[PDB]
Amino acid sequence: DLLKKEYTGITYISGPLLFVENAKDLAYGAIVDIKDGTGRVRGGQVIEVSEEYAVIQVFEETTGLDLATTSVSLVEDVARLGVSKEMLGRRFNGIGKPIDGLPPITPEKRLPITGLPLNPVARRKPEQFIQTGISTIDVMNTLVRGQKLPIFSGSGLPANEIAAQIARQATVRPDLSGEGEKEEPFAVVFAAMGITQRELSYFIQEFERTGALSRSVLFLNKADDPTIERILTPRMALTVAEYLAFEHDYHVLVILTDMTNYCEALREIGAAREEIPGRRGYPGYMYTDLATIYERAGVVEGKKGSVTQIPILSMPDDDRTHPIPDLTGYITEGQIQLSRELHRKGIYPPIDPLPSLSRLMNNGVGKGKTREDHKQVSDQLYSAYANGVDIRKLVAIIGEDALTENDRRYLQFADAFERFFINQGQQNRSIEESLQIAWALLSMLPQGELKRISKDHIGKYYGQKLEEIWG
Amino acid sequence: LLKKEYTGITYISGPLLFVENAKDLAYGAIVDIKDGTGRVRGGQVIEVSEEYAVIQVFEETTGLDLATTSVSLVEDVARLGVSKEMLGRRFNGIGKPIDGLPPITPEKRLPITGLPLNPVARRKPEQFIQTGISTIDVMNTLVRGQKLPIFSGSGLPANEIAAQIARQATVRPDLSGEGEKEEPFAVVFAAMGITQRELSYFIQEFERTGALSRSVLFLNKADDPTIERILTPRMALTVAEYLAFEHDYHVLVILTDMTNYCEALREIGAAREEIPGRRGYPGYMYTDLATIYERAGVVEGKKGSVTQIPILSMPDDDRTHPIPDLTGYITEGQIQLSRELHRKGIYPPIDPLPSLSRLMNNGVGKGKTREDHKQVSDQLYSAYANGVDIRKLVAIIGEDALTENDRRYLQFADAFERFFINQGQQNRSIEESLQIAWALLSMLPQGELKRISKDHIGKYYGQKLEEI
Amino acid sequence: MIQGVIQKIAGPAVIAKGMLGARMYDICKVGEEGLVGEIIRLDGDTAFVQVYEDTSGLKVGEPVVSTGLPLAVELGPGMLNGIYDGIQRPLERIREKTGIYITRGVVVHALDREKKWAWTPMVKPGDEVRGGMVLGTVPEFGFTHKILVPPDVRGRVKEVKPAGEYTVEEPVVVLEDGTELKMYHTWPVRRARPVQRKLDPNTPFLTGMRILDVLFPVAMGGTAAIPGPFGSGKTVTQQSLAKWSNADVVVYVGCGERGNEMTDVLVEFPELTDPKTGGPLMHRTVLIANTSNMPVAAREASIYVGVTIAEYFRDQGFSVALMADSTSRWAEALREISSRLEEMPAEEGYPPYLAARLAAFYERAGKVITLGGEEGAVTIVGAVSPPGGDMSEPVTQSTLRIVGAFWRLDASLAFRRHFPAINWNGSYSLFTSALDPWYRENVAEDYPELRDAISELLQREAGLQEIVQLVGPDALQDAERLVIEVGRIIREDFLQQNAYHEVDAYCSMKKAYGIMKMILAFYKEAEAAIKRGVSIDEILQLPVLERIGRARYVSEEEFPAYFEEAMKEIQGAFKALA
Amino acid sequence: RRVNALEQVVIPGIRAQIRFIQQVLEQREREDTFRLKRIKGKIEAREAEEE
Ligand SMILES: Nc1ncnc2c1ncn2[C@@H]1O[C@H](COP(=O)(O)OP(=O)(O)OP(=O)(O)O)[C@@H](O)[C@H]1O
Ligand SMILES: [Mg+2]
Repeated sequence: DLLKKEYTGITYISGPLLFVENAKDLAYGAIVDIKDGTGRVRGGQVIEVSEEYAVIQVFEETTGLDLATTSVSLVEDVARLGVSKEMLGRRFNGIGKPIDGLPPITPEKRLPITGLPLNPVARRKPEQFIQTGISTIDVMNTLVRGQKLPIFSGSGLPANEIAAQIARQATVRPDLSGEGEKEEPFAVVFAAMGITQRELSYFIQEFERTGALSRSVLFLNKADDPTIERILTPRMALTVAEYLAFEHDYHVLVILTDMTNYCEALREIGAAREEIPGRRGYPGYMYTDLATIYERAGVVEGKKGSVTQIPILSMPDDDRTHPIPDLTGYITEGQIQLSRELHRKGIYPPIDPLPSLSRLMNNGVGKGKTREDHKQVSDQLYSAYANGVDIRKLVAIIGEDALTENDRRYLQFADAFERFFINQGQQNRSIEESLQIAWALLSMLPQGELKRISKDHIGKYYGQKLEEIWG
Repeated sequence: LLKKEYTGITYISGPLLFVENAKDLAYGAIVDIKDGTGRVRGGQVIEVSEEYAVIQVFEETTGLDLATTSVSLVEDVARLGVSKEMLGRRFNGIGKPIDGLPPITPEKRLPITGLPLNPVARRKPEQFIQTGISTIDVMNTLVRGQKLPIFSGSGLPANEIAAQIARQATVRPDLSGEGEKEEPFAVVFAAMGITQRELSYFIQEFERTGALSRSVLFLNKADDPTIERILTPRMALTVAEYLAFEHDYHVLVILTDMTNYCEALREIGAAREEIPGRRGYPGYMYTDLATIYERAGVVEGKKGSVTQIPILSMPDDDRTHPIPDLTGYITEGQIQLSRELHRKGIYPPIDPLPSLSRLMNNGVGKGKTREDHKQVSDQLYSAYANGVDIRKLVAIIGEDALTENDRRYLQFADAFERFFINQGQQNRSIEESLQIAWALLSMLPQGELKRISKDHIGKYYGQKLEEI
Repeated sequence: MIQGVIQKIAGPAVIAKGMLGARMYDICKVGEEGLVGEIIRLDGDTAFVQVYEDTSGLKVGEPVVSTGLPLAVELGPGMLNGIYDGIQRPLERIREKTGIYITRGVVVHALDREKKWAWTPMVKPGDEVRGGMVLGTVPEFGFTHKILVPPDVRGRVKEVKPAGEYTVEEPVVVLEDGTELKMYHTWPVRRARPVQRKLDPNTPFLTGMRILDVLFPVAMGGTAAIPGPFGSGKTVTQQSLAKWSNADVVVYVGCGERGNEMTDVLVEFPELTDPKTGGPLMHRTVLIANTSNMPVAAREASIYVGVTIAEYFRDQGFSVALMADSTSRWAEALREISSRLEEMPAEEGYPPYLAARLAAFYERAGKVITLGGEEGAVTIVGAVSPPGGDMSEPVTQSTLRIVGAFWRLDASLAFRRHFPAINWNGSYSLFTSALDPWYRENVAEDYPELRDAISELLQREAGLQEIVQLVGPDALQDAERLVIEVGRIIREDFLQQNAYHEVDAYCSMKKAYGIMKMILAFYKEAEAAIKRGVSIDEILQLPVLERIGRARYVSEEEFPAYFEEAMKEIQGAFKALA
Repeated sequence: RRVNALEQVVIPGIRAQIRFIQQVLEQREREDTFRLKRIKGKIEAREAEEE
């Protein structure tokens, strides 16, 4: 038409919802603009429709709205975001508007933010090993390109510093696999849900220090921003990441700051609609909603791009059985779990190796990729550490003097393992140095009890002294 | 004044009943209900609308029908008539006399919900009260205008300690220097959910002591309706506030069992289908309890005072139950009894470690009790806590590892319990109690006694336990 | 205006009809009595109003009038040295009017309209002014109160009142378009006040308590939470911070607590002395009181009023400290209001939007550059009183995700009277790293090293205590016995502090530094003496232990001489012994 | 010594944990009962009253 239609029959405003009764023309899932009587425009999304009435959720706050003057206008039927290659180095808010003072982006394409599932035929196996520079991740919980590897954190634990260090130090090793020329740097897409000024300032300073803002795209949604806007931020971030990776052959690394806040907003919307709850408070469909976010990563046959995700989430009472960590561990391809007890002893990074897991480790290790002894060394380290922890629990009861020689050896191995292997500070370690330290630690035990390593590898590498590396 | 009747009753369901066209019933009013047999029930209005009003009945709804039941009007604010002739009388939980004497003549009528006190109109509690119990008087002292409950278990003698506090309560004006002159003292006693045997015990004790002339008793037995339990403490507090802030009395209020009050509150809330709280209790229990406890205190420019001593029973022994937990957030301390001391025969079985009095610092010091009261109390607390820890260590490990100092701490702990806490029916003064406390501190080396001065001991030294 | 009548009453919730045209979150006048209410729902021709006062005695058919404006406060001269109700009503005027009981329906002005203030102009006619600029100064109790343009105002000025005495409601500046600017302006309490930039906190917030200043610092412009069961010491800690901290203006919010805790502050504070100006302490303090037996719905308003006033004093260039007595009562108020609306609740009956409110409240704190160009900061310390005494209740968990420091109290330490009863094992602080450049230049160059040594000693004592409990203290070797005794000396003499002692209540940074130096020097000497073969009892019988124990009771003036004497005594005693 | 340690320290802690877990589970069952009541009331309202 020459001028667009407006709907005025609004009789309900309560919380985030809003009912309009003359709106059968609005498509399900459409985006609308809510006009105040003073001229202010607020956005909203339609999730119900009938010949009787329609239900609209509001992104911004509902202060100042009235039932006599408010009107609803129509934007396009599908939530679409305009993307371009020119948007590298820009900053955006939670809904995609610029906040850096620069003119807006002229779109090359406009894409639906909900995305589409990847065809399981069109995928391929993640293979490339990524050297993060942290021994407890490189050796025992290896990260490969194309993996979803969330970080399970507490309240006072430093997950942000670990994420920044990984993003700074991450690189591939073409020389080990023989793939030829060195890579190009990762492109970082940073999506922030409800985040304090302290964490945001730290992240901005860290990215400015290394010059990574020229490659990055930032979607920011602060703690004082409206809550319902957090629904759209991960979807827009992943739309941009998918476009860059699969249309321009970039290697994209995506960081999601706190999935807990996203789940809180989701619970707010679900409880407003009287949905059937899940276990504690959260709606019953939360598994499906999280699955549409995580499962957008991976690699695609016949294309050079890749998408890697590092979500960060906080287990509330350090509880692994909470619904959010449970569903995340069901969907993702592993987890890195931080330990508070190691943090209290001054160990950084405080990664607890036993609850940690990497599902796609076996694709990226072995001969011709890193080295031939990687997997057996990892297994032996795991078994020895478990024995050390069990002997700790034993000497908590019976006392140190009652120990034999074997239990004392395992106990000393566990202590030295923590102090030297885990505690590394801000230093950067290559894979060879980490393997050398791991072999030096295993040399504290007799050859008889390490049954998980083949005798050739023992004959080749066993016998190193730790004093040469640390003295 | 002329009355009004509504006969449009078409709903009855448990405790609630609806009125068809009661447009002029004020919210929170009181109504009386009359059925076909002439029996009269009471009810309170908690709803109103253009189409119906909701009334919950103060008792059972048996015998009501939609054809003959009519609802009348009583005054829209729950009010109680008070006078000075209430002294020496007995009433039920609704205010009717149960002594058989003619009803009082009301001087004034006051709302039973009260009004919030302006914090500008308050003043700091400053007058110490000597009760004769050494654990209370020295370590957890009681000030006029304080709400200090007693935390009891099941099967512990809380009522006996309450009666002993009621008899032995006295102020010490000679220490303040003003000299001894008379002050009007009175006791308001409110018992809710009380059985016949303990009722007879209370009545007999009060008649034997001779304090029935100066007392007012509100009684509520276990067979009464559950609304009278709710309305019982409010009427007692209204009477206490009237007496103290109009006739300048010094009133002491004792509430027999708040556990029954909370259980009655849970029964009422659950019948109206509202969201529950931490343990089945309603989510507004904190505010409801705060409207009761916060009526005590003192007022600037008025000679009267109100003092509250609630008694409650913990479910087994546990803290963190909703009743003692929410009580501890409102009141200004607690006196907690110990089952271990009662088992071995020590009376009164007050445990000093969890006991607390927040307003003690305002009522002690030079010119109030003594120059050394606070430091003595702190040293006793630290030494007793260390002795208890060492005793746990002994019970786990054995007597072998002890030095002489730890044996000194054990002897201190045993002596402190046996002499200080056990007093039977004595009426100990403050000064002899401080002398006994200094005698206990003489067991420890003088070097360990930090944060004190030695002129305090310099004129009261060398005493043993003279009672033995 | 919009006018309608009432048809439903249930507790503090009133439903009005005929209100077509009312806006969300406005302010309404309810009934013949004229109560104050706020609209949070709209449905057809009806509106849902929560009432900030008592609703007893109301009837169907009483009129409701809408003011068309949200809940706002009056910001201007005259707020200092004052005590206010939960919706900014002066309590002493209410006392003068009604008496000793707070009845409903009393209408008072927030600022005194009849006091004369001295006015000194700054601007000239023809000048261009913007939001947040300074135009004029007014003398207050020691301070200089600046008159600020409201943030949403731009224009040119040609009218200035000359220097004289005027009330707060006289136009002192008239803009070109005809806008008249007075000494005060109003701001809605739910909107955050604008700023230019936010800065990283880099200077400490000195509290005067040894354990909080040394081990778990909080920076100027940060946030902190202090949970604990009843009887742990939250209120005493907050009042000590109000007495002794170096903030310019202290705002104290009492949200659903005892009335005696506010009467004590009202009575005692005018007799004390301001640490940094010398005047009465009450001249820098603003009190907002809403006790437990006052109406429930007014608890939220008190919190928002307090944070709005603290934000206002920030824009003048001051440094403001805000203390909230309890946020659990605010959570209970939200639970009650949602229960009246019949919304589906989250865990323990709290509404699902509970965490968003806490996030929005704590986000107001920070060190900023004001619109006028000055630098201000607001720091927030909020006490959590979990009725579900365990630390897994929703309020505590939602608080821990935004705060920067976490001071955890223990009921076990409060039973044995070990105040402040801070659990040093479970507590943490995230501001330690940023304050080190300030510590090195303002206190001493080796201060972080001593702090690390103290923490190491505490950790080793913590392990050896479990060893002792499982075995016994006799089976320990001499080194472990020395570690246990030094840890006990630390816990008794350094960490512990009495807030009612005349001298011990306040401790400078250099006094804590001296005590730490004494403890570590003793530990080093005793460690060297064990190598010589001396008995452990000969160390413990030394008279120098008494000197360290009494050290915290020494006054600030006498302390350096005491410290030097004690160091000489330590050296001589450990030289001559054995 | 072993018997005394087991009788004093371990058993009361286990018993306290058991009763705490029982109380939490009871609270969760009560809350879901309330939710079921509300949804039944909602279901029965919309089926009869609407015309
Ligand atoms: N630092 C301290 N120095 C001396 N005494 C203290 C100290 N901290 C607490 N106390 C004592 O313990 C009491 C604790 O009372 P306080 O009001 O501080 O507790 P709270 O944890 O805030 O409780 P509530 O939840 O009831 O408000 C004080 O009244 C005082 O007697
Ligand atoms: Mg307190």
